[PDB]
Amino acid sequence: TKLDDDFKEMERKVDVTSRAVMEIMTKTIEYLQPNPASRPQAEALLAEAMLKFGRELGDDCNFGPALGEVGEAMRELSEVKDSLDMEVKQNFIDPLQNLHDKDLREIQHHLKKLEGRRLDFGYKKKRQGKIPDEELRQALEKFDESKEIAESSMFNLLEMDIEQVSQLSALVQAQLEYHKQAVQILQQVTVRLEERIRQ
Amino acid sequence: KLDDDFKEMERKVDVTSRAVMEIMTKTIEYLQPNPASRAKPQAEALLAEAMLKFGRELGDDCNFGPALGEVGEAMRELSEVKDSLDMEVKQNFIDPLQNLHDKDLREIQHHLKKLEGRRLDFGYKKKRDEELRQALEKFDESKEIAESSMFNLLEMDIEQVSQLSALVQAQLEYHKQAVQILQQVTVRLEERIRQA
Repeated sequence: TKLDDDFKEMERKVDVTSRAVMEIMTKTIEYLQPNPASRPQAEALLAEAMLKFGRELGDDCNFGPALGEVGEAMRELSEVKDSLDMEVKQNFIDPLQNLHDKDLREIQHHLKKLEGRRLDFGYKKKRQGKIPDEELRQALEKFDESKEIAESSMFNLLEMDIEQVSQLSALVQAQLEYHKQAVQILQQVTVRLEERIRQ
Repeated sequence: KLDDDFKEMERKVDVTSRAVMEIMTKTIEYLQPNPASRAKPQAEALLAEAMLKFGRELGDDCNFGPALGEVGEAMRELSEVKDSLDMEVKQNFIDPLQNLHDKDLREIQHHLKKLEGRRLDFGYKKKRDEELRQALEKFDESKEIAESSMFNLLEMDIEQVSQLSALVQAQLEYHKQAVQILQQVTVRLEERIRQA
């Protein structure tokens, strides 16, 4: 008793969608935080070093003060990197985890029940004429009820896929905003170093 | 005995030395925060490739599949400008600072060690006079070699500022290129969302 080719195609797209969703989530996290114990920013740890050594050196000449300026720039960068991790967790990671825990999970449960009903009907078909026809009819329409529940769940997830595009757009918007802010921070510290070099 | 100014220069050289090392190490760890990658595939490129793979495997042209290709290629683009940053920072910031450590700062520790040698030479002859003063003249000579070394490093300060400047320039170029990459793919995703 073999499910149609259209049902198997939807089921395959649904399996790809689910695997994409988990691997993309994992890889976005590993991109945000390549350090496995982090999954303070690295830029903060650098900021602090530059700042402490700037202070230890004093305001006498030019290097100590430059370290204060660059140290502060790095601290700012870390503030905006911290906002990136938060906005990506909330708007990209969490929506995909929920997708996995709710919609993709219900589908898998639907496929499990369908697999059971399918085997039931398989069995009753072999008992054909030796069992009541009502008993065969029941296995048949129970199998059909399941097939329809599964197929409408898979179909809806596939037709609502523009929501996954909204999630991708959320990841990108957050990175865009982070990078734009980093440009402003660094443009400003650039001016202060160039001035300092020129005097 | 040493001028309070010689001792102050020595102090500042110590700090500069310790700053140079700590900051190199923290800059590297900021380019590559994963210790296992820090042996020598950036993280953006592994994301890019996952998105590209799943885009093509999905085999569905409604929305998600095409968008994965679009963002996949954006992520690979960011990967490339990140390569450039890592290379630029190593070349214009990390190497200049390792060179300052290996050459100038080493040279000053060598001079300061010779100077102590001279002190011990004199500090032993003090237990027993044209000689007890030929040694104090040798110390004095070593003092001025040491202090002209320290002086030159500290006075030429603006080179270190110039090195910080190269770290910033590399970061700024990187972030500017990341902005434009991300702007182009923002347009592709909005047109897609606009149809739906």
